Amino acid sequence: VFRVAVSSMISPLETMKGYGPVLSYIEQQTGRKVELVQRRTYREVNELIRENKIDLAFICTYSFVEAELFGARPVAVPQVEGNPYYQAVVITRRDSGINSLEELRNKRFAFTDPMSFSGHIALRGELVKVDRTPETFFASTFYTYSHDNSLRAVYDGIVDGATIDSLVFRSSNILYPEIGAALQVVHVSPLVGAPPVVVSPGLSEEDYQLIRRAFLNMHNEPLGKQALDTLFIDRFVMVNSGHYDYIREIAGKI
Repeated sequence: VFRVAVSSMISPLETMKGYGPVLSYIEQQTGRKVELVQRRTYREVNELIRENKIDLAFICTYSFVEAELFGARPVAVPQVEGNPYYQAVVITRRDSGINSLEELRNKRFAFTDPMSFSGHIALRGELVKVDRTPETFFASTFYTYSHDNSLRAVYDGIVDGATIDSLVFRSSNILYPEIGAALQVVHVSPLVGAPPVVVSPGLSEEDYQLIRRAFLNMHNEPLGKQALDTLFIDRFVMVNSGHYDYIREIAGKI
């Protein structure tokens, strides 16, 4: 059995963003039965990787910085419009009268996961530049553990702003026209490498090299093209560890 970990509450069978076809592609290319190992938090997934309880993991960019150091081996990174990179976007309602990050001082703010770059760490990085923390900048903060729920909370006026994954913002806009319609990007982070796919430290070298070829050729296989449409990406390309140097810089400054 081939164990694939995701940090996501999205079902592989979801009508809208179901990634089941990604799992079918991995079955076809590895000739293994795939077992999905789904967890709410990034920390749970990194612990599974650290303990070799899984074979393959879709992890986040901050999680990767930590996971690389305990031997997680990089497979590939998604590419959208020729770009294997993304950024944090700070989102408000167009009708909020909140048109910049400075206008979110003393407002309610949503994070996703404490270990998310686009959902937490990027924004903590921006606030270092004005010598603040989220605790002394915003009126309140919250962890949604969901880029989609952070989006919905800004939409409903539950929070005044949120920081989310630019790729989720893009995909959300394709699936839910209201998002592009009612929400605005008021601030962005620096660019970093997109969220990578890794194997466990323990996975055999033979299996690792098989998976690497499967991901880097996904755009060449009909079931692979189906999988890429469910993930809203063009293809996978090789990981460049240097593309996460900014995340490493933020981490040191806390």
